[PDB]
Amino acid sequence: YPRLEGIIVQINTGYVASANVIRPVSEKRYFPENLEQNQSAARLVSAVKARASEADISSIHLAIAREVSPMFNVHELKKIAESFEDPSSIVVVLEF
Amino acid sequence: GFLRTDDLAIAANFPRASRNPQTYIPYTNQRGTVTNEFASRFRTIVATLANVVNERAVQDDMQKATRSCTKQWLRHLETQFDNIAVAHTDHLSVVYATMSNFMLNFTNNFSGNHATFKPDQYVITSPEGSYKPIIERQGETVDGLTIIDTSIVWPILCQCTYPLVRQSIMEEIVYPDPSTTLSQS
Amino acid sequence: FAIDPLKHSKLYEEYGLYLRPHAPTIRSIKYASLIHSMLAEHAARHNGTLINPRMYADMITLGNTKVTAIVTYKALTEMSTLIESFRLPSGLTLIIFDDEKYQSLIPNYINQLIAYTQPHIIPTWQGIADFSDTYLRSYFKRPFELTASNLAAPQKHNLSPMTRSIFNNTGREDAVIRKLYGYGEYVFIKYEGCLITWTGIYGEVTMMVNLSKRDLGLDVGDDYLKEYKKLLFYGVITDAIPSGISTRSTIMKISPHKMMNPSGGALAVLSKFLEAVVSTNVINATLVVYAEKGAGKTSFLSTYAEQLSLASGQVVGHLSSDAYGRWLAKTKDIEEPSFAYDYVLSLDTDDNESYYEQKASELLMSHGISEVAQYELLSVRKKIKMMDEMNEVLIAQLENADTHSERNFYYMVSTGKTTPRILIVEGHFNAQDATIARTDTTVLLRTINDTTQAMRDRQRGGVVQLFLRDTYYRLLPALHTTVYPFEMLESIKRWKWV
Amino acid sequence: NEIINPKEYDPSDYPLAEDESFFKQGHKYDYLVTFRAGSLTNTYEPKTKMYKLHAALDKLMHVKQRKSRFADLWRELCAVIASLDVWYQTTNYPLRTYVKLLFHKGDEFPFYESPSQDRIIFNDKSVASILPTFVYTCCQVGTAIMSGILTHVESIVAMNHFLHCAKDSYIDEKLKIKGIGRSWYQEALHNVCQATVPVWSQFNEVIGHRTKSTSEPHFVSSTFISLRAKRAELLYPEFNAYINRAIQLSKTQNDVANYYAACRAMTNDGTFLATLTELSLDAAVFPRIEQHLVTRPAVLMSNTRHESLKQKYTNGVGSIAQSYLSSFTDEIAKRVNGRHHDEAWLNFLTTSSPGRKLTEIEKLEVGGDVAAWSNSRIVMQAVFAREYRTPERIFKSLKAPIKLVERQQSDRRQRAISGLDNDRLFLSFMPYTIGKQIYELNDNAAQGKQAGNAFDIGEMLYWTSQRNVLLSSIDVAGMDASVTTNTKDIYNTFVLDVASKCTVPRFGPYYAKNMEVFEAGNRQSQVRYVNAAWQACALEAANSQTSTSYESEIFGQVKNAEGTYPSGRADTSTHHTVLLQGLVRGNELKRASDGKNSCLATIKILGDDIMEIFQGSESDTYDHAVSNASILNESGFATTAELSQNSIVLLQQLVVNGTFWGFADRISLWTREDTKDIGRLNLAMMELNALIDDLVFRVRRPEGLKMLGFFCGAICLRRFTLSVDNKLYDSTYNNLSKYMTLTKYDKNPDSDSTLMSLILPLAWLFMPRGGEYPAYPFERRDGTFTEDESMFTARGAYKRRLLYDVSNIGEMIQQNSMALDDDLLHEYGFTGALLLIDLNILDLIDEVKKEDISPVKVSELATSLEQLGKLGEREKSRRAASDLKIRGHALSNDIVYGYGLQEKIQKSAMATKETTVQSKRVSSRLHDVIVAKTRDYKISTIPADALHLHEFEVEDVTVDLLPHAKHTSYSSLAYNMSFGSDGWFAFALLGGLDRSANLLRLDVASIRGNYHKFSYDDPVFKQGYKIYKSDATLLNDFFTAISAGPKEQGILLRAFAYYSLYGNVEYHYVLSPRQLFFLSDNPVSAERLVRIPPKYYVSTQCRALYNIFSYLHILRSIANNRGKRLKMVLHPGLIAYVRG
RNA sequence: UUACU
Ligand SMILES: [C]O[C]1[C]([O])[C]([C]OP([O])(=O)[O-]P(=O)([O-])OP(=O)([O-])O[C][C]2O[C](N3[C]=[N+]([C])C4=C3N=C([N])[N]C4=O)[C]([O])[C]2[O])O[C]1N1[C]=NC2=C1N=[C]N=C2[N]
Ligand SMILES: O=c1ccn([C@@H]2O[C@H](COP(=O)(O)OP(=O)(O)OP(=O)(O)O)[C@@H](O)[C@H]2O)c(=O)[nH]1
Ligand SMILES: [Mg+2]
Ligand SMILES: [Mg+2]
Repeated sequence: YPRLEGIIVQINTGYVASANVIRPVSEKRYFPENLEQNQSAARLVSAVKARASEADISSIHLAIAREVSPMFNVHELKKIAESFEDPSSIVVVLEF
Repeated sequence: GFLRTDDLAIAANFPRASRNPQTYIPYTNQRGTVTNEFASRFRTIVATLANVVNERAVQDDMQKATRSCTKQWLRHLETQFDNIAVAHTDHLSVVYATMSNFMLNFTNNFSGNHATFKPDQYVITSPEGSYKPIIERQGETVDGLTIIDTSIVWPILCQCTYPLVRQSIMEEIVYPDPSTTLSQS
Repeated sequence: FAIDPLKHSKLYEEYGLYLRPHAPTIRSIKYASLIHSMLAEHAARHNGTLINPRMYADMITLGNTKVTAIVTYKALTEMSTLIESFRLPSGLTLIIFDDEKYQSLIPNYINQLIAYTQPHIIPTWQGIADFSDTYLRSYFKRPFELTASNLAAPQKHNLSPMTRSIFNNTGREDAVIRKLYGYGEYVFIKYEGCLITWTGIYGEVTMMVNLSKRDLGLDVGDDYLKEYKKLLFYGVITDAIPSGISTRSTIMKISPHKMMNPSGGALAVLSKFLEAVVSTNVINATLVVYAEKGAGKTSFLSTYAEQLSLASGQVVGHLSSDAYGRWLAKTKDIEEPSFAYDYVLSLDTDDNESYYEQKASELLMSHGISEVAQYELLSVRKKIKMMDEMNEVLIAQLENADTHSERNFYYMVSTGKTTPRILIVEGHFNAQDATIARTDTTVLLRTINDTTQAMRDRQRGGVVQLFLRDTYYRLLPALHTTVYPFEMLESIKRWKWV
Repeated sequence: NEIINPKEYDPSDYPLAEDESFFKQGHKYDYLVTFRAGSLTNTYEPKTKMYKLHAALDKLMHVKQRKSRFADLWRELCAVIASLDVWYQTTNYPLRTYVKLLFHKGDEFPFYESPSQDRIIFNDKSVASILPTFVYTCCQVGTAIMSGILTHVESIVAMNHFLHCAKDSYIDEKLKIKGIGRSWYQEALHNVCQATVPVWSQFNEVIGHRTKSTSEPHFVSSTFISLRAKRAELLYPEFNAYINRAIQLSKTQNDVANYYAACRAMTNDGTFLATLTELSLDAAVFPRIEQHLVTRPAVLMSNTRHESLKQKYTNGVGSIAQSYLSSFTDEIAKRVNGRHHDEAWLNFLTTSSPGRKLTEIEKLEVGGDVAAWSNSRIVMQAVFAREYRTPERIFKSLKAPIKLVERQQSDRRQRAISGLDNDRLFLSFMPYTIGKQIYELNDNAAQGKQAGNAFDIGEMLYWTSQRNVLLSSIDVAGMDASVTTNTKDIYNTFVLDVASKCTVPRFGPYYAKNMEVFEAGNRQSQVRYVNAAWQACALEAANSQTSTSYESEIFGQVKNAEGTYPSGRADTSTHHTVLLQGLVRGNELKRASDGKNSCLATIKILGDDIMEIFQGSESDTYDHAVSNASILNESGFATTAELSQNSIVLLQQLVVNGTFWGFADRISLWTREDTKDIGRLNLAMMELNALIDDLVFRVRRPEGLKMLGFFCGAICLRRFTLSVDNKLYDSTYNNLSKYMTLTKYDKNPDSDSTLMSLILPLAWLFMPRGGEYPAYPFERRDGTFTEDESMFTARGAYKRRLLYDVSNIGEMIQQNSMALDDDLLHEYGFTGALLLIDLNILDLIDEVKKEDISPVKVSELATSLEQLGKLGEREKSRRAASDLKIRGHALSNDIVYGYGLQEKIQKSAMATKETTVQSKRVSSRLHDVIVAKTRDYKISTIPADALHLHEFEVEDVTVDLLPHAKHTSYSSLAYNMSFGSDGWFAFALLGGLDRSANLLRLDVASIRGNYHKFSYDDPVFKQGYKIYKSDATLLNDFFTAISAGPKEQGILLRAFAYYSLYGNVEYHYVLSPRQLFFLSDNPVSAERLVRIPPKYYVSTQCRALYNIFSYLHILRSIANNRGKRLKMVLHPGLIAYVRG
């Protein structure tokens, strides 16, 4: 029964969400004060906002629980299609 | 991080798949310190990454302002990392310790070094048939389980509030009951 | 819990779940019901919705957010002296357990906490609510089955009246088992339906009816045609279709089961027709019932006309679902046909052949076939091309409004004054919706019948019946409300008549 | 003779069935047959169904015939016929003969309308029943005579065709002619054949002209033989003989454009086609099954009830569609994942409308104030705010029947659409949010109409300019009907298959839980983990009730036979976009799957309007063009049929040969039928100015259309009726009669208000705040006249310059004075109009409605609304709006968020009425405003204007003419842009359209509700720039007053930084992109045309301010532009004012 | 008396 990882993650997911350890808020501070609007950083603010994604409460609790879960199905990465063309593309390396 | 032995599971005689049950807690408990020794590791990474993006900007002769507004962003991740590492290394790390002692979390996951680790592949062999492996890439998704999203570290670093970053409101840190994750296990 | 079990104890008594007599969990179930008297008041104060449910849900569920200008944060301040009053080391927790009777009876102020809680969900097997889980097992009365093997003493199996209740599974009388076997002071759960485990062509099939073991016969190991009429009126075959029960199938075992509850999403769609039949405003309301060809509904909705007309005091009449096909074969040729209501009903069931069963019959020949076992030898895409060929004789009667078309027939039968006020048409295939006229109430009937088993049954079935069930299933998806034939018999009763 | 003495009633014209359940099916003459007024009468008694029939057919003849936009019916017909006197200077034009012969009875008009008793009441009972439509047809043809589309002798051929349609049924005959009478240009373009056209570039500037020979190919020449037989018999033979001359006589591509717009206005009168909707229920929203049935999916998963949960297609028409669409389910599940839906619920449950309900008995048990609020979507959610998390909320609204809203268009037949209540709106919302994110992914899921100007057509202008292309533009016919439930399922798989990979917790009254799921090819239930999106979508997909139920005054409650598409749900624009995108793109996967090429270029689908573009040989493209038809033919759709070489349509905008043809008749000036937001106000003139600007590039003579909009502005929109009270009626008369005449009205028993109406003099038709309409040349003192204001004149603070233009601006600079002539403004009456401006009647009527409603009852209701949503910290937006204002300066109301929670409630108090007790304290406050401002008046001049008083002096040396003007010299790049006209020369001299501006504006409105003209006012964008340019360090703070996300913040900032080249906040002007389609946005293009001697550059913004001076006076005075280059002189106070 | 993009 290779669906058994789906139970043991779900037990570990229900522990993290019951501990009240990370609560997502609706305020975004990806950039310091008045660099957002500053013309030279227009190439940089597009790379950060494309990668960063809204903080769904369901998957932050999943990523914590996957760390001590047993891995039965071999995990694989979301296909990140980036270029590493401009020097604003360090956002993907800081992501890693 | 460090490598904690599962002293609470073996004394409770839980099933483990190893000889020494050792899970890898991602970062140390850091009480009583002024400078956080997990946050200062990220200082030396950005200070290394500032010189990498410095060479790439000046080799390809871009603006003075585009190089400055890059490095002003690299130390805005410095400020936001200092504010939340007080809550990772005090309240996340005690959860990864107590999730490691659960009943069904029986395999080892990591052993310190990226250069040498592979998970111990047990199979169910048979003299009169094929062997069925335990860990096996078969693509059997559990509706989002095998695909791993690396864009999850941007909501963790920026747009989440923690029960210790908020200190200044009264919180009363939640210690959950043992009986729910015990009875499911 | 979502609904407290001391002020509202009879609902848990309906599930087989009796409240343990009056300690760290006996004290905690009184603590949780004290919150519901506080919570309910708060969502009076401002109708209905208690205000800031996030700081509410981070108090009951989590031992969290002690709070002390104000009137905004008044109900929070009154509550932080109430939950820090009783000393708990963690939260209280929720307990919806996944039941359309139980989920409908959750009050408004509990449901607003469900978004911000991560509640604990207890999965119902078929109903009963099945008794694990330190919540459900330390709060009240883990029960004891009392089948034909564990007889006959409470001292024998080491039971106690304060911990275990008893589930009658003897087949004996209820009153004697707590008379001579010593089960006095042992309270007994009450179930008023039953569950049947039939034999099948494919395997063990578990269906349930909401009749008690006395109300119908069939025990144990009687066939499927004995009291078939009561099973169709009240049964659900809880199995993925094809379930595969047949007229030669028998019973394996019988246990009393909870009376299942009808479908709040599918009660109200059928309740539109049971309002439009009543009001003198709506001229000629119409109920449209889709099913497969072998659902056995012409024997079913012939008596639902008999249950509605006796309750409404009106005259209803069902059009018997094939009355296009029987009628068009009779007068393909006739320039002015008689659209009268009395001519249609004195024509069908059964001796007049259907028009599509002429067309299907001719077609099966062309890809030459006459045996049902020969139809299994054919396979899917080679079959499906036959279904596509079968369609083009469908659309010739659906497209335009000619004088022999389907659109003209269901119009002039429905209008012309000889007809009854509220006819029930039944359709086989979906996208007959542009033809039946005119309604706001189309349901979808799923009976206790593996319909393709009934077409190898039919007993002058042949391939013509079985090709068209297969053709119509290709045209009938479940894009309407499934209606489950006991629920139409349930909704007549609920409705309040004059 | 069917008009001069019509027949009797003939009660077999509107028959019934054998019962009185519905009208006879397949009945013809479904609209209002011309039968001569007298004959309808009731005979028998107030019951017995047929009485309610003759009573409601009386509502068809007496009520549903008038729809006058501004004035009453007779004032509007006089507005053409007076303007048509003034322009052509005589009265020998033959439209007035149709005014005389169709109706004249020698004492009084044949019919008038009541307004107070709401019906058209007749004065001759022997006159035709259909005649109140023929006012509007004589209105529209005279609009077309004035526009220059039709000449006088052509309007004879027009009017005879309309009266020939009126012999038996004036609209039923028109709807059959509507298809034939405009399909004929593809023959005339074929016959013309070789025709010299402009071409366009990728980035829509004109780069070349080539002569490309239009001969449409061999397989559409076979469609000419079939169509010309239907042209011969379905048409009136003089209307037919006008067409057959336009095939034979036409010599250029410009020449077919002359006849086509002129033959189009012969088939339309702009009258919105209104009958009682029981007649059109059979025609409009009855579901048709065109030929094929659509088969079902293999259901893979089902929950405890046997219903569709996960499903996949098997070799059908849908399997072609999911070959394209199922690839997107892995990406959209991260965009439909990352919205938090409860937030997006309250922002989509804006636009206050109806719920179905009349609340009920519980309207008493919520309050008598919120009784009257109970129409809006945002209020009916607030009353039932407690029920939003219970799953029985949606179950109790399957019981509620869907009510048929009707709305009608210009040329389509009377159409119905379904007004869903808040819970049936809820189930359709998750399929709306899933199908929304395919728009950003795929270009070809395409254009929303935020451009208004050339960028809505800048796709179609390019591909027609190219070689070896055939263009097809497909309408399916009726696309509400056709969507049976089975065809609807192809969108349902795409909405399911996204929701499984996604992770949405709770969504609403759900939660991610542990369901019993049947897994097909398993025996036995195995419990998957489903999220709320999954559950919601499955329930909605399963449960779907489609019927619309209209309560009738004739019948009991007629209910549409379901199986249509109930087009109001939430996804009524995505369900027909995502579907047809899957079928046509999925075709070129299936054609590539079996060895055929694709040969299809970009395709633009706004559902239902399909428009694809092909390339190759004339044989290869046609092998693909059949299969795009044949798969839509086997999807159960009736594609009508359209294709051609060099012809393409989309969103009712024809593009051909690289030129833009207009469709002028669709903007009917004088029919509204809205019964919502009626103005007889300042706002009634804004409804003229917006529709006059719709027709500026659909006209062959925009100067004549300015003549028409003036007199209808003058004659019709002249009188504002106000109910004072008696004591104040005396002095309201005396004060306002000092300046402009006010009509007085005959006194009242026993209502205690006399009516009285003011007369709003002709200067108020030219004011900056009143009627913003462009003027004619006035007289100065000596008098050498002003410049004639053309159609490109911009509005707002520029019409205040026209006041200074009369005072001789050149003279003023001579004497060095900001002084003003009170003589010349009082003589025309400019002084009597700015008083009416300063009285400020409109917000005063809004102030008394704002005065009456208790804000305490609003606040308890609106605190309960923010309980459903965010949850917390919508408070931080109210805090950000208030922190910004007290520290700085006012950021106003509609824009910032939680005020625009409060403002969305407010509109039902705005709706639910003026009535009389509130109207008596209108007059008490206004009379206090009157006696203060009448006590003396002089023209109030502001320190904030120096800032006109600049005048251009013509010189003796010419401009260059921008080499794309040689390319658009021929042939007729728009209608008014014919060679040597005002709009062509403005496109030559002013020149160009940049891509750089209105891409960012096309990027701005993707935030904020795009589907139409979106003219530049945009109260986010102007208010944010006034903080950005002068002021911004605060600009962090009001972005969270928008609650603009980080992506949404990035859009606006790039538009602010580009809007810092041009222009000034300090000098306001407004034009619309509908007003100037191909003309440039930028005042940068006009600085090439005016030298400024550089001692005038005297402030930091002052280069960017002088451009607008050069920008407008070219567009204002374009009818007096020889092609000289003008030069700017300034008043030294204007030099002195900008220094600061 | 009145829908969504
Ligand atoms: C308070 O007050 C008010 C107002 O004012 C009104 C209005 O009136 P109007 O509309 O203005 O009228 P007009 O339109 O203007 O007129 P003309 O068009 O001009 O001419 C006339 C005519 O008309 C008539 N008349 C008719 N009718 C029917 C009527 C008349 N008059 C009167 N007065 N009345 C009537 O009915 C003739 O014949 C001629 O011809 O109104 C008012 N409103 C009203 N009502 C109401 C109101 N509001 C509110 N509510 C109410 N209920
Ligand atoms: O108010 C409106 C107007 C139009 N629509 C739009 O109408 C579309 C369905 O209407 P159709 O566009 O399919 O009508 P039809 O062309 O087949 O009718 P004919 O010209 O042949 O006479 C829908 O797909 C939708 O998007 C609305 O939803 N609402
Ligand atoms: Mg269409
Ligand atoms: Mg359309």
